[PDB]
Amino acid sequence: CPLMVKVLDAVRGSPAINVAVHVFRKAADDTWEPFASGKTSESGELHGLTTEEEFVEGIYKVEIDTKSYWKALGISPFHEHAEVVFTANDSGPRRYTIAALLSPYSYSTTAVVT
Amino acid sequence: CPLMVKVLDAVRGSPAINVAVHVFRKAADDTWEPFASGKTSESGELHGLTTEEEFVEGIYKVEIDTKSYWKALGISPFHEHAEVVFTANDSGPRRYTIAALLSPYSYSTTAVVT
Amino acid sequence: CPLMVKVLDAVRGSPAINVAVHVFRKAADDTWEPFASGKTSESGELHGLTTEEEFVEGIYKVEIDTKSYWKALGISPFHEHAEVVFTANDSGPRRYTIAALLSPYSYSTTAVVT
Amino acid sequence: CPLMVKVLDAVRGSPAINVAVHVFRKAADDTWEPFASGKTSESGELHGLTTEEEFVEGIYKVEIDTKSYWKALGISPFHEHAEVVFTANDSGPRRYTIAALLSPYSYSTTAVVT
Ligand SMILES: O=C(O)c1ccccc1Nc1cccc(C(F)(F)F)c1
Ligand SMILES: O=C(O)c1ccccc1Nc1cccc(C(F)(F)F)c1
Repeated sequence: CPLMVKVLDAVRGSPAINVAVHVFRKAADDTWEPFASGKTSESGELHGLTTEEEFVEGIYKVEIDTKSYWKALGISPFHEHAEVVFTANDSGPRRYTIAALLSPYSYSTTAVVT
Repeated sequence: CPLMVKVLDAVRGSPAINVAVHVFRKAADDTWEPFASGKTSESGELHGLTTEEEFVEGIYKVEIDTKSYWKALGISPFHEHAEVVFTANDSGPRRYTIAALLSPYSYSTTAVVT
Repeated sequence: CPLMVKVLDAVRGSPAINVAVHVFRKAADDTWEPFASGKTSESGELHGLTTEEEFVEGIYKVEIDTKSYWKALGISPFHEHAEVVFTANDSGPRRYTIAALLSPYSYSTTAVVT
Repeated sequence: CPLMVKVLDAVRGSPAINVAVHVFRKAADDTWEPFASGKTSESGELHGLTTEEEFVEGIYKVEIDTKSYWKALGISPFHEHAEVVFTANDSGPRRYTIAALLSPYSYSTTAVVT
């Protein structure tokens, strides 16, 4: 899997478990087409969203449903969700780890590309 | 002004000057309508995007053109841009400061609501 | 004032008010000598820690009492406190803003130097 | 190993490899006694610093030599190093992952405790 998402909880000091993640790919008409989706595991990870065959060059949007996550904790979050938009494989296939660190009013995101 | 954006550069240790910021508001048909735009000042700040009369409850998207910013520095960035999506004034008018700290492969964003 | 500290709360989406901040300077014998201290205001800011006459080149440590801050909110924090260690004015006097964004198990810190 | 350190590079979008890490434990006389040290691997990770037998309750300081790391990249960093100070095993043995995300003028740190 060339696309992995990892999500952490900065309030509890633990992985953000069962966070919904939706991935979209920009279509020719500049629309976001659904690409893959999943929920993070107990380790706050989501693997197996794609295959390198299917993961072609393009602009992808990784949307993390942070709102639902905090609501389930009884916390009222600021953001509707966290989005990470990036061009991928523009120079051939690469492995992308998109990480997010969550707090009710803040998130940090980083990408490790190899 | 009930909405202010501040953008900092984590690589140079300075405000991110002249970063284009586009603000949209979700329309009834679930589309993003253009709302306000501008460029950050020499202090990395963007004020006067709205008025509290015009700033009604709704879901707003603040889009920060980070890609152009790094390209201008000769650095190749990961993200197409940074987006902050949030519901505003759902409980009456508030002052929102949306801050972003930028790095080529990472960004952190926080909201200070008062 | 050539040294300012700003502290924000990522859980409440507000400035971190009344956070104790202690600044030290490395002495010849490699010990931390007390330099300045204070508490953040209602805006999460702490100014007037020094004067540019007194603020000479050296290694300074800004210590932020985050533990007390979270305890006062009834939250159990991970860190004893946050420390920022940096060499200052090594190239003549500059204005330093040290900012920190706090969460129970995490903190981000940036410097804006001008 | 109950203590793991992971360090990432926000400028290159990769793990921060070969970063020196020194861990200290607060002694009875309130002095920092050397506890363990190592360098991060190609994956930006440092494991095997201790054993759960040796990792007793106490206040520990994890110091990350960020300055040397950036200097080797020809970048001049703001911080001397990044320090993470925390009380550990105060409620019995736990596994601690201390993560840091680095930029020349900024770092973020989080702890995942299990
Ligand atoms: O901790 C992981 O295992 C991790 C994995 C991939 C990328 C980043 C990772 N950690 C981390 C540590 C601090 C801050 C952030 C960020 F906010 F950028 F997502 C991520
Ligand atoms: O530094 C400011 O003046 C600031 C203003 C409003 C909100 C946050 C601010 N500072 C700050 C300091 C560290 C990290 C971040 C964040 F990444 F969240 F944007 C923001």
